[PDB]
Amino acid sequence: DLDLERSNRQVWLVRLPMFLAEKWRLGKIRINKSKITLLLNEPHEYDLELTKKVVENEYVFTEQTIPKKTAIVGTVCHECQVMPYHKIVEQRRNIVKLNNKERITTLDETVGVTMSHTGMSMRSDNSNFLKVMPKKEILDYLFKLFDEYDYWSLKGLKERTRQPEAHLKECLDKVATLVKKGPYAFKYT
Amino acid sequence: KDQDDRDHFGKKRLDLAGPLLAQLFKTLFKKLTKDIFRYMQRTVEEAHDFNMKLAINAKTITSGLKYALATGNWGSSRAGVSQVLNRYTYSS
DNA sequence: AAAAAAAAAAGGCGCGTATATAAAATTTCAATGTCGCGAATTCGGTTGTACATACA
DNA sequence: TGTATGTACAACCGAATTCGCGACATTGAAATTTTATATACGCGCCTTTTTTTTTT
Repeated sequence: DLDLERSNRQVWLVRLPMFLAEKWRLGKIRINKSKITLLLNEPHEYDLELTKKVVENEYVFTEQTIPKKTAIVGTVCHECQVMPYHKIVEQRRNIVKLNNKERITTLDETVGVTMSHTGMSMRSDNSNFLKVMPKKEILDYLFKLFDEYDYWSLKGLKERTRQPEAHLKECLDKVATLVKKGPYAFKYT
Repeated sequence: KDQDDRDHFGKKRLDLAGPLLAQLFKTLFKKLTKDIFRYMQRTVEEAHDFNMKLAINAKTITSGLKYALATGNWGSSRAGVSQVLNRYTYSS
C-alpha cells in the first residue's frame, strides 16, 4: 500500500563537514547568477557549490514480511556540498587535526597501601552481587487432599500438609490409590 | 608488470617487543576472560558465594609472560625470540 | 533570650566465637537402586510374463 | 475363431521386533540441633545520655 506524497518535492541533499552537521543534530540562500551563496542564520557565510547539477533515480521517502507506513516525499532536485569565516574555518580544520586521548594513571601511592587492598582487606561482602505426625490427622488430611485432588501428589502432599513424610505416605498408602507407575505417576487418587 | 619481489625490504615489518607482548598479552587475556566466566558460571549454577580472589587467578598472566620470556617459547609455535643478553664487551 | 526538638554517641548487653559433657529430633545428604528412549533386526506376499493348453 | 486356464520364475518392498542411558526415589547416615559453666575476647544491638540543632 505504498503511498506517493509528491515524489516531486525538489530537494537538495548536501554533504557537510563535521562541525556544522554536529551543529545540525536556518539560513538564507543568496543565489548569485551562477555563484550561488547562502547567508546562514547567526553563523558564517557559506556559499553554494554545485556538487552535482542533475540528480536522478534518487528520491526521498519516509517510514512509520511486515510493511510499514511509507510515503514518497520527492525527487532530489540537485546535489550540493559546502564551501565553509574562512580562515577560522580553515584554522579549526587544521586545529581539528590535533586530537588526543588519555594515557595511563600510574598509582602514586606507595605500594603497601595500593597492594594491601587487593589481598586481604579484611572487609568482605561490601557489595550485594549474587549474594544468593498423628496417624489420625495424617489420614484425614490425606483423604481430604485425595478428595480435594485425585492427583494428590505425595511430595506435594508432604510439602502442603507439612507433616512427617512417613506418616503421610502411610495415610496415602491405604486412604489413597498408591500409584507409582502409569501416566498419572505420583498421583494418589 | 613484473612478478613481485617478495623480498623488497619495505614489505617487511619488525614485530619488536611492543607488538610481540601485545600478541602474548592479548591471547593470555582471553585465558583470563574465559576462566572467570567459567567460575562465575559455576558459583551461580551452584549458588556459591561470589568471591573475587578465587574469581580471578592472577598467575594466568604473570606466570604466562614470566615463562614466555624465560624461554623464547611463545605460546609453543615459536622459539628463538628471547635470549640471555650478551655482555661480553660493550659492542657485543 | 529561651524553649523545644532533633541527632550522635556512648555503654552494656546477649551467646552467634571455645570446650566438655549428656540427652533427642530434624535436615540434609550420599550411595546405590528401578523406570522409560531411541536404534537394531529379519520374513514372506505381490506382480508379469510364458507356456502349455482346452472349452465356447 | 476368440477365449479360459494352470503354472513360473524372477526382482520389489515394509513390517514388525528388542537392545541400554537419565530421572529420581531409595534408605543410609552425619550434621545440626539445645542446655549448663568458667574463661575473653569481639561480632552487633539494645536504651540511655548527651549533644546539637531548630524555632519562637
